[PDB]
Amino acid sequence: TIKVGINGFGRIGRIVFRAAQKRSDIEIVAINDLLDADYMAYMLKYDSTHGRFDGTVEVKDGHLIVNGKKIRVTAERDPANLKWDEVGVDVVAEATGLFLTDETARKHITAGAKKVVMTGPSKDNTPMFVKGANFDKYAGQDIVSNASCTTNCLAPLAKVINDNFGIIEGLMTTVHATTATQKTVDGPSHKDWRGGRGASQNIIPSSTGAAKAVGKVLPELNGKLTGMAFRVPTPNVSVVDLTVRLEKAATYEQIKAAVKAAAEGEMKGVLGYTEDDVVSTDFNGEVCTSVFDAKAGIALNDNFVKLVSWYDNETGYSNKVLDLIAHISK
Amino acid sequence: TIKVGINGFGRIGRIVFRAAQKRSDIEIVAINDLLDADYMAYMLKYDSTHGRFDGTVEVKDGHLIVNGKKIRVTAERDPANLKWDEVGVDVVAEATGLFLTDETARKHITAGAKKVVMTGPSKDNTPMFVKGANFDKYAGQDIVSNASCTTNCLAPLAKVINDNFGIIEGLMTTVHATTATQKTVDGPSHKDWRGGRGASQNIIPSSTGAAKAVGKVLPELNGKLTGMAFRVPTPNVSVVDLTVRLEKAATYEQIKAAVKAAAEGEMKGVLGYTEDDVVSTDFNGEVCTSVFDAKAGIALNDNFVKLVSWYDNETGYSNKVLDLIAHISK
Amino acid sequence: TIKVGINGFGRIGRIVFRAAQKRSDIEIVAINDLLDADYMAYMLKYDSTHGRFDGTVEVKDGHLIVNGKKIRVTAERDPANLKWDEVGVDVVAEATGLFLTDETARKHITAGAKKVVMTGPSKDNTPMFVKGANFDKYAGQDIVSNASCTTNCLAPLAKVINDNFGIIEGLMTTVHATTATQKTVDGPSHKDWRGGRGASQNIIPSSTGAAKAVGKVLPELNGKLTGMAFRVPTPNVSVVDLTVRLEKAATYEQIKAAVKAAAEGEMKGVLGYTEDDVVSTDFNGEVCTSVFDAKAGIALNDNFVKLVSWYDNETGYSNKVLDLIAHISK
Amino acid sequence: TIKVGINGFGRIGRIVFRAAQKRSDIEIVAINDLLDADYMAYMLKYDSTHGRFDGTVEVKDGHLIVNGKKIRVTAERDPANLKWDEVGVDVVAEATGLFLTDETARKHITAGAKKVVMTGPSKDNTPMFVKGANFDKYAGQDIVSNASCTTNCLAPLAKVINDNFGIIEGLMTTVHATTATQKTVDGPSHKDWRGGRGASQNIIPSSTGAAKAVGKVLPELNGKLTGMAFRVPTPNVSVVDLTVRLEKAATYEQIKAAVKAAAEGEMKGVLGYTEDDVVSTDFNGEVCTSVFDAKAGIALNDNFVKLVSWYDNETGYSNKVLDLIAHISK
Ligand SMILES: NC(=O)c1ccc[n+]([C@@H]2O[C@H](COP(=O)([O-])OP(=O)(O)OC[C@H]3O[C@@H](n4cnc5c(N)ncnc54)[C@H](O)[C@@H]3O)[C@@H](O)[C@H]2O)c1
Ligand SMILES: NC(=O)c1ccc[n+]([C@@H]2O[C@H](COP(=O)([O-])OP(=O)(O)OC[C@H]3O[C@@H](n4cnc5c(N)ncnc54)[C@H](O)[C@@H]3O)[C@@H](O)[C@H]2O)c1
Ligand SMILES: NC(=O)c1ccc[n+]([C@@H]2O[C@H](COP(=O)([O-])OP(=O)(O)OC[C@H]3O[C@@H](n4cnc5c(N)ncnc54)[C@H](O)[C@@H]3O)[C@@H](O)[C@H]2O)c1
Ligand SMILES: NC(=O)c1ccc[n+]([C@@H]2O[C@H](COP(=O)([O-])OP(=O)(O)OC[C@H]3O[C@@H](n4cnc5c(N)ncnc54)[C@H](O)[C@@H]3O)[C@@H](O)[C@H]2O)c1
Repeated sequence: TIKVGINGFGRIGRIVFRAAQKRSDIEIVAINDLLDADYMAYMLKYDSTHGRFDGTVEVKDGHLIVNGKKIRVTAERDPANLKWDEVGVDVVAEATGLFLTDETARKHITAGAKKVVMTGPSKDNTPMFVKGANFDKYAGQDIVSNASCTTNCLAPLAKVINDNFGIIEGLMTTVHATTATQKTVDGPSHKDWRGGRGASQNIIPSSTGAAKAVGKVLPELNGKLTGMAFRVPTPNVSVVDLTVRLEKAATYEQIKAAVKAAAEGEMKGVLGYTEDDVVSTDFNGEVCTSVFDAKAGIALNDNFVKLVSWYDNETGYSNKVLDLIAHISK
Repeated sequence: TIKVGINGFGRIGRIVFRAAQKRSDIEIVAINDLLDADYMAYMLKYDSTHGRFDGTVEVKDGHLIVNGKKIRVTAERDPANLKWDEVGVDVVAEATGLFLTDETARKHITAGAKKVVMTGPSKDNTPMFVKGANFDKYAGQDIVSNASCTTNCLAPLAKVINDNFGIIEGLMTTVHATTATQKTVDGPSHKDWRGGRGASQNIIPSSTGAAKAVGKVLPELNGKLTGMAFRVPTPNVSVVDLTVRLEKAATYEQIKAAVKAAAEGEMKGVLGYTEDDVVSTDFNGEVCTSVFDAKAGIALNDNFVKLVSWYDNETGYSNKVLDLIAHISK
Repeated sequence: TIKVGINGFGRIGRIVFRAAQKRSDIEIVAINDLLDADYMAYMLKYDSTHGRFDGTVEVKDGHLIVNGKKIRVTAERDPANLKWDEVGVDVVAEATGLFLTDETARKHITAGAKKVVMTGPSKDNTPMFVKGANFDKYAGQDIVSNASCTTNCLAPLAKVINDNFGIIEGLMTTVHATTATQKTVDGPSHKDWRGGRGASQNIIPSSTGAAKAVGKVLPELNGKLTGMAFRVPTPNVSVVDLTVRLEKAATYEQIKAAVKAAAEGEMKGVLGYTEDDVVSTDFNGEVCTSVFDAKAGIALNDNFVKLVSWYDNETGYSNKVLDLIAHISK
Repeated sequence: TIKVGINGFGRIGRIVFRAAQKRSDIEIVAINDLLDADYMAYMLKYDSTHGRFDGTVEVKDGHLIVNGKKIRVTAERDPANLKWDEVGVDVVAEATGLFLTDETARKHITAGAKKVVMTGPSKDNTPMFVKGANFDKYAGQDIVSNASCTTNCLAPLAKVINDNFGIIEGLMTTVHATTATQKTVDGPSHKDWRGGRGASQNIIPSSTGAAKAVGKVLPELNGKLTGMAFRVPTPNVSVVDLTVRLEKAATYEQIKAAVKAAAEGEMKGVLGYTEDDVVSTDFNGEVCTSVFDAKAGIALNDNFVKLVSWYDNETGYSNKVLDLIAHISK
């Protein structure tokens, strides 16, 4: 049993919590956000996207009792005041989206935690890991990042394609679901003007470093990929549209065979494969971080192809956050 | 020319600004928010709901030049530091949604303004006015409130019905468009748990004092009305569903005749009337604050009827804010 | 087990099929629609609203094999040519929405079925039964109707209120989710002009006979209720807003006490009760046909109140279709 | 003036009608569809996407009177029985989407019309013309096609890029608004299974021949482009995402310079250029068929870039249908 403490009970914090209930090796013993225990119990119980929590949630004496287990609840705005050691926290899932550098996240280690896993791309040199891409390179570091949802989708796919055919260069577009940082109606978003426009009314272009980041987890692809994003009016589930130029010519059939083989072997549980007429909602709740859509992709010729891969930006990522926690715990 | 200064360039501040361009008696000479002049120019220029601004917008030396006219731009968080007198501001349209009491709004008068019009229901005893209901009671007060969008819809209708048939009692439901206070995905809303749930995914019940407030503008209806609201996934335009018990029996035809007559006489420009098969988008940009939908209403009997009335929560209200400004300016 | 055959594998037909899987007493043995087995398998497997089918579905020799059981598949456009004889069908869930009269629905009896349950309100005098309102009135009829989803929500609530406090008169509004009947963009809808307007962009007023239909399942309420609907931009789950005038004075606390009592007693499984800050998505998958929202309702006085009740228009109703099938087969 | 007759008063037929009102050279004198004059008047008057018709529309003796001009109204399901002779129709805007071949469309010539413009891509070899790409190639043909909305967006852009830097190969994706073809809720769509899934709930992968179709209006690009689409939850306005490999090295600044030059010169009115932080709604009502988004695009290197261009799939295209009508009538 690895004892985890969650900082930031948001979309990711809550989905990591629900995913943890199905794992015997990991156990959440404390949660911090800036909310009351009864309000947190409410956000755990009901979810517009994923449905009602299956289990019991009761608030007793300012703490949560979920399925019998007692969970310490705090509302400390500063991580240094979390006292993770009081509850015996081994690893902390840093999910606020505010402490993405070694110095801010290190506060949890000062507070008594042993290791920290950021649930977003680090903003400094903190190493990023993506399952299926470079977990094996982990060298015992105490602060680590699980990268972004888009990088978790792109990397495993990019790896299989490169290994078999060699990527000369590629450009990616992610059609992404609306997130907590957007607005309901045209509002202020000083650092992202487009991002402040009404989410339900618009297709909103957005820049993203998720493609370039693949170079950090798969060094051999460094400098060969980049891309952008379009935010669209759906509440969850996104898709990667990767246009790549191949070194070795490969028919679309050969590409499908390579992906399927990896989906069934080395990357089972990370990379998925499908030939069904799927749409985004079909992946709501999906745990695989990259699901190759065989019928959506199209090849101009044997060396220039467009590949499509689905990912539940909330669920797949959250499950891999747990995987990384177990991994770094040996 | 009445010189107006806008505090809070939000949905209401921006729509009041655009409506003012079509009025010769009123002129905006200054705007305050917590944004840069170039960002404000951007929010003025493009609107997801109402389209591009028709006119020229240029940012010169930290100020706006709209259709030739220079408009002072400030970003003072505290109203007491606005120096409205420097630009000769007569009336201020208080549109931040934060200064709804005499003492907070009075800061604008300290800052050099002569009168203040709140664009929301006052939270204290500041008098509320609704065009078609009680503008004639205005007695020279310096701080005034234009009430809420729902009250502006309900009051003129309630008045005509009461005058002709006498309201014994009534309960109102407003199916309302999503607003800036809601969330894109399930998030924190400590003072309104339902209001924090994903806006595009849900029908969200909400309490509202808009019905009871009709009693403040039409004292004779005090204690006879109340209601609630359902927030739905549309970006603009709302509708009042009023269930009333009548003193004098009246056929639905008689009710239509009374409303139409008022729409064409005493309440022209405030109360509208229609017999078309309309839907919400048909009122996007509507200036009348209450548009009676003759075909949507239904009568159980001559003394118990359900009446339906549309209102563009942004445009109708903004236009009446301007009307009140002119009214109080004599 | 009762062998059931489904005619019309649409939204209701499909949800009835899923619900039946969780019942030991009912068993679906044949399905009819105008689609190939492969397409039917795909529609069962994937659902945008309810998620992926919980089980295995294969196609073998033009027939479905769901969870190992063979299910005869057909494409007869005429009920008479269905041969329910062969497959041993006892009751038919008539879900096409085309045969809502004895004349047409009786073709299933001709075709070998013993009884028929229409999944919509009968257009002739075929008796309608609503669980919680009049199942006890069933008198051996071979063709019955399960009324509509809205009536299934309103009846159980209206009975509890009437029985305890006496409903003098009431007017209802249902804020309803979008249905297959609507258009994605402004299109032709000859029968109902408002209904052809873009579903996602509008609040669309609509007529409904659901309130009057209550008078047929609860005669004591005949002529005392009527209402209308507002179709809004959500994919599933609706809510009734009932404004009633009470004979016996009752405080909101007493109304709550009565409803809660019925929910835990005589109407267990039909009428639910909640005091949480729920929103529409919290009922997606809900089995009870009427879930009373304690906190959403509001009373003007002891004899005039607004009551709010939720219902998953697809799931609750479908489970009740199965309940009626069990009932008329006792 | 050119007297035009419209066949198919759908989205395109209606928007072509509105656009024609703003043109002195074209004049609509007759409309045909399978709807009554009253219903047609209602559909013209109210539009969920484009607002209320700017003018007067009356029905008199089963015919429309728009802005004082009489417009013959008909309901012939067969083109041959249209008698365009009587009304003096020169060109027919064939917008039903049913007659996309010479064989079928020629019935209008039989019926008295001089020429025909199909508002969709021809299914046979009827030549296609795209303003900005090959209008200059028109050689007197009496039946021509205006291609599709997507091709109208892609062609002008592809020509400017190819002419200046040489396109070796390209792969495109169009993130497209919802169309009348889609379903509001999971429904039957035999031809395209993904297309029957709930439009509002999903990102739906789709095929498109628009990229290949570029090869027919710009032969030099035949076999060098192909692509796909993603249908998303918005009512109007789409965007092409073009990933191309350049023969001649060009920096993004040089690509911008070339596009801006074409927008202000040879392609004025067809191809637009912008550097603002625009989103989809900013193009609702846009006349240019391809608006280059300078800031959204991204280059990996001097020979591999992603270009982004916006288009109001209804308005731009409709204005171009009028341009082609003017062109083939010179
Ligand atoms: N939403 C996704 O699809 C997704 C996927 C992968 C990674 N992420 C990343 O994970 C992080 C969280 O994103 P989210 O979508 O879950 O956001 P969110 O806004 O839903 O969650 C943020 C939570 O942190 C809480 N919080 C804010 N300040 C806090 C503080 N000082 N101390 C403790 N708690 C605080 C908030 O109250 C909130 O509940 C971000 O880095 C985001 O980029 C998001
Ligand atoms: N949206 C509607 O339909 C509607 C209709 C009628 C009345 N109202 C009311 O009007 C008010 C504004 O609502 P809105 O929807 O326009 O909101 P909004 O959030 O769109 O506008 C608020 C604006 O005020 C600015 N602001 C915040 N703090 C400020 C400060 N201290 N100083 C200056 N500017 C500041 C914000 O940056 C923002 O641009 C509220 O009282 C609201 O209830 C809204
Ligand atoms: N969906 C709801 O919210 C709801 C709730 C309660 C009752 N109902 C009722 O259920 C019935 C169907 O509604 P729905 O929502 O399932 O609609 P739907 O359009 O999804 O289902 C209709 C199905 O019937 C099939 N069909 C059509 N003609 C057929 C024929 N001649 N023979 C066999 N199959 C045929 C169609 O292929 C389609 O799959 C209606 O009476 C409706 O009023 C719907
Ligand atoms: N809407 C877009 O985004 C778009 C863009 C470019 C091209 N188009 C094309 O325009 C054509 C129509 O598309 P739409 O979007 O206008 O669809 P739509 O369904 O809105 O319009 C079709 C219209 O044709 C009418 N109609 C059907 N049969 C008829 C008949 N036999 N005789 C007369 N009228 C008949 C229908 O009543 C309907 O009003 C198609 O070829 C489509 O590909 C559409």
